[PDB]
Amino acid sequence: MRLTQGTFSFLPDLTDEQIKKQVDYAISQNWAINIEYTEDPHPRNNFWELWGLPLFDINDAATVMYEIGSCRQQHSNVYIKVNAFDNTRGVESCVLSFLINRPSYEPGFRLVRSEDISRNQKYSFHSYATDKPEGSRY
Amino acid sequence: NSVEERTRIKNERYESGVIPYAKMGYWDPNYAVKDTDILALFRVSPQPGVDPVEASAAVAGESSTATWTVVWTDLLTACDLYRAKAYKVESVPNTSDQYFAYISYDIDLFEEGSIANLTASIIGNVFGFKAVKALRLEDMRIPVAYLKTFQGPATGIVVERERMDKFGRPFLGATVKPKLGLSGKNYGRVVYEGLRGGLDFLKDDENINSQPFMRWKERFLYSIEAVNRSIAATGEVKGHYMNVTAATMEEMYERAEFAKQLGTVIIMIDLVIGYTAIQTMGIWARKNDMILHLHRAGNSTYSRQKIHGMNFRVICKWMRMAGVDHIHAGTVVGKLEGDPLMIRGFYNTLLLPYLEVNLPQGIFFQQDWASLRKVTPVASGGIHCGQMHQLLDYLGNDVVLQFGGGTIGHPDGIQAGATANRVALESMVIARNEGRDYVAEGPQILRDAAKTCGPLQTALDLWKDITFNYTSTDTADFVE
Amino acid sequence: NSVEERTRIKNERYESGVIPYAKMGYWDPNYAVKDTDILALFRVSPQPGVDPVEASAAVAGESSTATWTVVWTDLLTACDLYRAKAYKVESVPNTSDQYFAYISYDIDLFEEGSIANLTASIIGNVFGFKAVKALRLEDMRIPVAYLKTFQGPATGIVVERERMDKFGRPFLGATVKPKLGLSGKNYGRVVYEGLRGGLDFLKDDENINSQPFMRWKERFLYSIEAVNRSIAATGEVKGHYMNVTAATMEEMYERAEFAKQLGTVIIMIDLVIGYTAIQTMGIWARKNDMILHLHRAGNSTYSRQKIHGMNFRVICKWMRMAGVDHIHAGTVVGKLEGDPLMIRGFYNTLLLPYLEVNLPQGIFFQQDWASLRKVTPVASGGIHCGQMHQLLDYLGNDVVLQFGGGTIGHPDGIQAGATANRVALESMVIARNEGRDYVAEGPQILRDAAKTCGPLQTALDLWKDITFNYTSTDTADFVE
Amino acid sequence: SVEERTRIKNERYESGVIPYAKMGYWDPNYAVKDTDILALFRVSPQPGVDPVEASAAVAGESSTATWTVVWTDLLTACDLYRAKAYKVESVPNTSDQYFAYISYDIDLFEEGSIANLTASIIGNVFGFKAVKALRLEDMRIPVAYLKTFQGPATGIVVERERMDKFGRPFLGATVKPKLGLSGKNYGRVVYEGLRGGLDFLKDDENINSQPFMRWKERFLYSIEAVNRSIAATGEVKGH
Amino acid sequence: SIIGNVFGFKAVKALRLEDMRIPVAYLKTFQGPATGIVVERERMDKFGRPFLGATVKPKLGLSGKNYGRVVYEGLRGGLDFLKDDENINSQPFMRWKERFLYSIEAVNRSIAATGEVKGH
Amino acid sequence: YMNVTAATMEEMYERAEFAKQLGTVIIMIDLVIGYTAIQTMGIWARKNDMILHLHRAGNSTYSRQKIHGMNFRVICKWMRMAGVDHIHAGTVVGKLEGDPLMIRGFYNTLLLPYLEVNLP
Ligand SMILES: O=C(O)[C@@](O)(COP(=O)(O)O)[C@H](O)[C@H](O)COP(=O)(O)O
Ligand SMILES: O=C(O)[C@@](O)(COP(=O)(O)O)[C@H](O)[C@H](O)COP(=O)(O)O
Ligand SMILES: [Mg+2]
Ligand SMILES: [Mg+2]
Ligand SMILES: [Mg+2]
Ligand SMILES: [Mg+2]
Repeated sequence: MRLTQGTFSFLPDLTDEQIKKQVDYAISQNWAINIEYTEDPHPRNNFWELWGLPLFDINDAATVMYEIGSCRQQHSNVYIKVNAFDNTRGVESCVLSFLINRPSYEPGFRLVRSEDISRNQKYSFHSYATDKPEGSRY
Repeated sequence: NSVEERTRIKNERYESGVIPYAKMGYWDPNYAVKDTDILALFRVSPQPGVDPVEASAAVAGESSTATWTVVWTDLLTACDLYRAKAYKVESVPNTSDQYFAYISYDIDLFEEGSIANLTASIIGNVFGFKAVKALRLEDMRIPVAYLKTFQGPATGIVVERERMDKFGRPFLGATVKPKLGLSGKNYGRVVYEGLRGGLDFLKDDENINSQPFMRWKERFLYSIEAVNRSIAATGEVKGHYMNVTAATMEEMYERAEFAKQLGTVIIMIDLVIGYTAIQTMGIWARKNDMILHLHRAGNSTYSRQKIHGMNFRVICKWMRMAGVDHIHAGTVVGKLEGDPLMIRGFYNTLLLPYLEVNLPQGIFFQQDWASLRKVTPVASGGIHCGQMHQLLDYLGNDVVLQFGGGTIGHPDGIQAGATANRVALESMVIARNEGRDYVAEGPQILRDAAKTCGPLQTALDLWKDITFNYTSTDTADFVE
Repeated sequence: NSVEERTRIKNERYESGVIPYAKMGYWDPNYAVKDTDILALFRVSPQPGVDPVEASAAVAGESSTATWTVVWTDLLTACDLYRAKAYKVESVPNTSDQYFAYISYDIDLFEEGSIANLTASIIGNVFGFKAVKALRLEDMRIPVAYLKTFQGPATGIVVERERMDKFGRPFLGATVKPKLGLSGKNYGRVVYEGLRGGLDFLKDDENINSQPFMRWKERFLYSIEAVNRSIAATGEVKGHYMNVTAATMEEMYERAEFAKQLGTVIIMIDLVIGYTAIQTMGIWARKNDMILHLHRAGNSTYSRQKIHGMNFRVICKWMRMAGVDHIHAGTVVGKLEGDPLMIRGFYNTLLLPYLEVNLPQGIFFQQDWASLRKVTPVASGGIHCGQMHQLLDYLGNDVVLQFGGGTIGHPDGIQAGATANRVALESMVIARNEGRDYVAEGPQILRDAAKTCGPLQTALDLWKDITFNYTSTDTADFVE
Repeated sequence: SVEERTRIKNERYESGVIPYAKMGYWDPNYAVKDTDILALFRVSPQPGVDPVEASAAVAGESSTATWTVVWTDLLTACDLYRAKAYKVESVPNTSDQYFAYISYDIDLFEEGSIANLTASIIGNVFGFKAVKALRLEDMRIPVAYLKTFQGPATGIVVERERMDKFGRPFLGATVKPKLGLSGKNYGRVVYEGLRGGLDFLKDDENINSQPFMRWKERFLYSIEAVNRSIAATGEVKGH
Repeated sequence: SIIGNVFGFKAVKALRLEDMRIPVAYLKTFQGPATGIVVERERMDKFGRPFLGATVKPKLGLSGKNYGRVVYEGLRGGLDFLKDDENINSQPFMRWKERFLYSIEAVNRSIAATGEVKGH
Repeated sequence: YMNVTAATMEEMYERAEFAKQLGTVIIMIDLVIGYTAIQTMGIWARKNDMILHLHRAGNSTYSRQKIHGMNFRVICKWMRMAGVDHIHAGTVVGKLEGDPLMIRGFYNTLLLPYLEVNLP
């Protein structure tokens, strides 16, 4: 399956040129940019791993593209995403998040159901990738 | 002859009898507005022979402390303070006998945190006064000190995006159709197909509560199954607006608690439940980590006609204060009324932390929102993916675009309809972000994406020339 | 090319695309109305170029099962049954492009006992449709089978008169003034003086809830002291409408329970709390042997203009169903809008067990009330005892005549004002009962009573020439 | 390493200690807003500590600062949330003692919470080594923040109405001895005091429930005494 | 009794309470610590060393989500605990429930990452 | 079908709630509990997403004799109104009374949305 988290995941995997244009957009809005990665694709895995610190007050897209390449050398077998953050009062949140790397094969999720009171059930999303330990998932 | 006759008030102002409202203290063109005052702007149409200042002073009086004849009991109170003041009366541009009346009300007139009390004064009786043949409330300045007595949105758009893990684009949704008649299991089918095909949300129709053709509990149960199926299928957080609208507060609570127990991220309510049930739900939603969608059912009964009623921007203010997380706010290009500049005013009222006066958008008061959370506007009704460029331009990035007929009417099925909308959205967002003139190029941007998306090709072929071009009823009085 | 393309519906009605609402099943001039159907009459003003039947069919469709494009999911339901039908479309007399549209809705479309659900369908979205530039809901036929799912008035006028031990005359009342600013102890003073002087009731103003100048508990406490003082002074049952209107249901309940604990015969609520809180209070009032007065705050925002909104007679029906015991319904001769024939329709809708069609009164449907209890109409706002003959004639015997300014504005004090009103009322009632032409003789009947009632003499001298003569906005389309 | 390469080189958000007065907490040109909470502190700096740095330390450590620079500031609207010491003055007739005026944005505080207000204003700053003494003298609580609090349950106006006593002070008395009296003896003292002319008497602050007298009998005897005194005088009385 | 009024007496220009002897018979009327250090170490399975912790910074202004991030990074990096700042309760910039929800996610992420009991 | 039939309403509720807690799709009640307990259970079953089976215990005391009592079709109407989801209605060929045409009437009364007069 295709993991459709991220702003552009119904479009094909973005080229480096497409990614650079999104980085240029973020820079033009004075947003901070960071890079994160994970091998737990759970929809509520809120804290993907940090690739260094966020880049604040960025003038040059090439600095971001360099770190994207550097992160890919270590983690191109798993998920990598680019986030943009706006610290304007009343936002103070992520304002853009898109996937830049995916595993070659994502097996996706088992929907787990348990019987509960009357007709109610409890549900869990089990990642098939997480059947194996970190480092052996993808 | 008696002690009552002997102690009668001889003072001209407080002797018995009728005197004009404009001579009772309710007209003061030199009044210095305080930053704690509640201000209201009324569009006033006096009857023939009624003076514009007197009509304005009557509205001020009968929405604050006055009645029709003088009362001595005024003197038991700090009446100079409690009287509302019409302080500016202006001719409306391009009209013969229509006026803008600006009225100031002291903060102490109002119950803290109560939309019912605010509205009891501002709209309680004055719209039925014989002496004005029409009256419309256009805007209000809610001071920071009064705003701080209200919760504001339970969730707000910032926390909503965090719960959904969805940033940098509009949300997508769809109302399930037909409006009435579907069973619980069929409802769940539609929800599963729509979410699994690409929509972030679906929703109950406003009139889907609990009925002979479908009782509410099975709908909620099948709906959460559909939601969780779609989450497992996609890896996205998804939601369905379970409608908890009901006859009594106890029934609404029973439905909201059940939805909570099932683990829905989101519920909905209808404006027809009324302000007190809405405030009660706003508080419940904050307490229970729930996104609270407000459908504006019945709003157009008073909001449509320019000369009389309440402009929707005022309702936006009251519902933001009350604690809803979404409100329907127009599409411009769909089947329901929506002048683009009026809509811009509505969306800004819901989303901005601060508004400057902007007469072309119908924003008459500077409005500080006191850091109350932001309401997500909802664009819904008669829209389709062929308009995506227009929707992104008129309505912006912070909105739920809801495509009911525009998803479920797709000839290749509900999943195809959802996929068309999702691809159309992302294609338009990426083009906007790249700096492209996406309004001029929009039709071509959609055609290009359609080259590798059959569902979108089909949707464009079916609906691309569907338009809803009619003259607006609700329009500005000023232009840029 | 795929299985989705292969299984597309070829049927002309259910193939994808937009077709007129009048060809989707929502226009049927041969439809046979069932006695279980909910009927609605709309005044429809189409945009230029829109066909009157198509506009009417759009209203029917978008208030029942339709959306803007065809959906296959119709076929999962008994859609022929669930579609509403515009069944009669007529020109409104003396208009160029305005129509009466009669629309039928199956009983199964609606949640039992829910005003929120009924209104979600009938008024939810259709007033904002681009294609109609104006729309007004004029009347509804609520079938007996649906009425039986509602409580009706908690108390009703029959039980109310029994609790008060007051028969054969209107009740009297008065709103305390000034509207805002009085303390709890001063409120109690006014209530004591008014009741002790002859009034049956006094009331909180609609905007008197709980505020910096007076918190609610002291008002209720002083008010019940005033009431019980007045009962001991007169030997009559007396009451004060303690306003329990509040921001949340929990606060309203806290206030209603406290009023109950003090032993009030009566409380009040404002229409701005909204339908669900009102229904909740209607049930509470039945459970707790309480008269429930509804003030109609905000009603004139949608009820004033003939071309758009909701006629008040429909609100009368919904609030009678919801369980209120009083509702404000007009004076004719006072400061608020009130055509005499429209008012006659309102009062009859509230009080009669059965209504026949009466076009001059705006009663478009035969209405069986299914033995639901009767709502006491309330005549209030800008009236005085010099009009007593006109009030008894226009408004009849079953009403609360409320004189706020007309009591408290009396130069010799609040007791004198109350006494004037009470003597004026009884003098007029006895004259009517004796067979006298009390409308022609009314001014002389009042003068005769004034010969032995100083307070009445003074009130007549002060106010006898005060009139509120203005052209009505809300008027009939037919005459006798 | 990625961590090395992404280190912040910007002087202000580079790692390390900088004075609070250079972190944004000292601003003598700050425009005070009508929504700001203001505090006045009497600041006695340690020998060698400059009065402005001490006042900025108080401002910083009662708002958003810590002792070293943190990059996580940049995730927030930090310029708004930092409190500003906006005026420092020497105190008349003292050496080494200063008045520091400090402004705090209304968004720093939990609506209606004295615990939260005090947690910021007085939480930690009185124990800072760099000040040998510190006193909170006054605060400006803005109307917008005041409206989130109830204020007095009754208030003197309603109190006088309940007691039916206008135009003079109230009278009262604490029952004595402070401790040791029984419930019944408490009631005796209450009755005699109210009946002789006092509007009120009161339990002593340390009279709660103890081996010499449990609380319920005290309340029961006290209300008997009160109602005896009301019947004896025709006045509303209380204990 | 001990501190109610005596610190304001005109006749003493200053007064400081230095110590108290609380007798065993009075102490037995109090619960004492809910948990205590011994049971605490047993719950945490951490013996023979000090605990480590950290207050999240900046003191005020962070969102619930960003709070969780700091908590996750600190615990996963080696700390036994982190904590809300004393003045972090519920405020316009972050309401309390999202903070607790993100914090327990962060804690449980860190437990799974390390095999240690952790807390916030 | 877990039978929650009991002496008092409180005991019946205890048994129905426990059945609900265990996750049964279905419970039963006996007609001998009587109309008010049955209506109470019918409402409970709607509130708690439970199939409610009615055993017609005691029905034949008044339904058997043609000249006196109540025909079972009337009981079908009242129990359908009351909120039960199943009711025993006959086999024709089994060990209990059941004329085929009477049984058709019973079944139609329970199942149809509308019945026309059908004297046989
Ligand atoms: O009932 C309907 O018509 C809708 O479900 C839309 O269906 P479609 O998506 O099929 O048109 C919405 O409730 C309206 O958009 C409300 O109008 P507004 O947003 O103006 O309040
Ligand atoms: O606020 C007022 O104006 C009143 O208290 C009347 O005061 P007076 O008796 O002093 O006029 C009533 O609420 C109005 O009559 C309501 O209008 P309606 O009955 O039309 O809803
Ligand atoms: Mg809808
Ligand atoms: Mg009033
Ligand atoms: Mg003491
Ligand atoms: Mg701390």
